[PDB]
Amino acid sequence: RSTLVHWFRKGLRLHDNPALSHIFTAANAAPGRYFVRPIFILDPGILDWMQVGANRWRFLQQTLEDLDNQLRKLNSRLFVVRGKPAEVFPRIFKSWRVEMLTFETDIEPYSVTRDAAVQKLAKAEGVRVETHCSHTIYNPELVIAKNLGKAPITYQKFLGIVEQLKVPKVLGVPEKLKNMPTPPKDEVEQKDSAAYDCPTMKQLVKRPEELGPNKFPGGETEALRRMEESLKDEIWVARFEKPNTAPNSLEPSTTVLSPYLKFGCLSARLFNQKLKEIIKRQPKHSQPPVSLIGQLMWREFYYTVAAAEPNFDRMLGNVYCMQIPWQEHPDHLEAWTHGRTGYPFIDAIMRQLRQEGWIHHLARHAVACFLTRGDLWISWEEGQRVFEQLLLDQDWALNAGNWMWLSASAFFHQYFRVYSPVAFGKKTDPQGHYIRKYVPELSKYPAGCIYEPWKASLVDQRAYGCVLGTDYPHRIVKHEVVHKENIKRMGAAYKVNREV
Ligand SMILES: Cc1cc2nc3c(=O)[nH]c(=O)nc-3n(C[C@H](O)[C@H](O)[C@H](O)COP(=O)(O)OP(=O)(O)OC[C@H]3O[C@@H](n4cnc5c(N)ncnc54)[C@H](O)[C@@H]3O)c2cc1C
Repeated sequence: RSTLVHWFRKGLRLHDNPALSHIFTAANAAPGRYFVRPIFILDPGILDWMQVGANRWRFLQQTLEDLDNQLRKLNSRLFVVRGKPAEVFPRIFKSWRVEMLTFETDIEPYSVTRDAAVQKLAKAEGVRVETHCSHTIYNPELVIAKNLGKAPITYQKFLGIVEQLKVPKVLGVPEKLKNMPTPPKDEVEQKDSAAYDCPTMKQLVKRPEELGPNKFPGGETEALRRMEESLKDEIWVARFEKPNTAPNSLEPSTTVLSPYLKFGCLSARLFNQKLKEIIKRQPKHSQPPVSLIGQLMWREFYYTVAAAEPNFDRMLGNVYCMQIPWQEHPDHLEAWTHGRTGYPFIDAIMRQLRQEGWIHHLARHAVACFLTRGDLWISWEEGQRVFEQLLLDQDWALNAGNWMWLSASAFFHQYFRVYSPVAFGKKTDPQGHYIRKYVPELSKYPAGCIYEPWKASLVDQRAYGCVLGTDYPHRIVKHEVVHKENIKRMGAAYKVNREV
């Protein structure tokens, strides 16, 4: 008896999962010949390549538990294998007599490298590998082909390409496994009946004092519930315009499906299909780029440009990226990283990010503009790394692509438009309720100076119980001065890049 293996990496779902569906149908169309091992590998190698903060570890822990729970409802289970894929797969290919291995493809360079190796090993041991592109709606390889070998570098050109592509068929959940025995323990399972059980919170979260509020629980079950809740107001869905959603409402103004889409707890193909059904029903609706479908297409757009560029997450060697002489300023980077810049709006966003792991798109604009071209003139690569640590929805392509946009390094070139860290929040939160929540030491400042506490006299600062320089920091830079200087620096950088 030989085993069929589905390998979860992203695609942490049962629904719309061709790679997992195929394994299950095969076992049921040939009962008694096959064992089924759906596995997730806790790969120590990823940690040399990315930073993972406490909140995202908890999201993953919750996700694996949910996935295990869901697979048990199909008379299977999740097997979580600790170890490096390069060492894990030779062992299990033999110990399990693996006939077929399936998985969902991914475009990240670490994935491409790791997957090539596993495919060279699988080819040697005569294991059939079947892969499916279901993390994105469109296959970036096909978008690039249709555009004659280059990724489209504007959203509009990208949309014109993908309109002519076939939308994939969205699958349901696999059928339960008919009359399948629990596979026989292997070398590892026999010395430890739990060697493959889902990690506990304690095993994955080494810094539990860094966990914030548990607001967006991991897993497909929660993803589908949140999707269904977001889709209940069909008018809100149909008429959604991303630029008009508030970054500093106390409740999120957008769907917060991004963590679920990042891990593939939610199929983007399913979400796209559900959105299209509502749009069909609601004749007055928005269009890309600002519509909700438009948002999924931004994800597709960045996945496509990123697929063509292994250096997408760095300035050097990145075909898209303007070479800009960013400066090193460790103290300013640290103040930004910890929300101690002395601009309350910026600090509120960075504290929400650290505590909760999600901030709105335009809140990400504000802080990324401040770090890079707007104020501190620090490389977007530094911002990317902090976001990588703190965001539940950390996504190699999306983080890099939007950082390049916000820093005017690629895709966006109107660097003379600079967010103000004082004025920008006021449009949608003139009372500063968001600042009061995340910078509570300012909570007694009136609306007239809560965005600009340095405009309060010392007497009033003492009265409000928050003296600048003691209880809340002084501004680390004066926006009105530095952002004018940075516009000149950017223009110089654009000139140099144009001459090369
Ligand atoms: C500096 C910076 C870094 C970012 N890093 C990430 C990241 O690491 N991971 C991430 O998922 N998004 C990232 N984004 C994009 C965007 O801000 C988030 O996708 C969005 O805030 C998710 O919130 P939401 O799910 O409520 O989005 P909604 O507005 O409800 O959109 C639905 C989905 O569309 C996609 N989407 C929406 N906006 C964008 C966008 N601008 N680019 C790409 N896809 C988009 C996401 O999958 C999102 O879940 C970043 C943006 C900026 C400016």
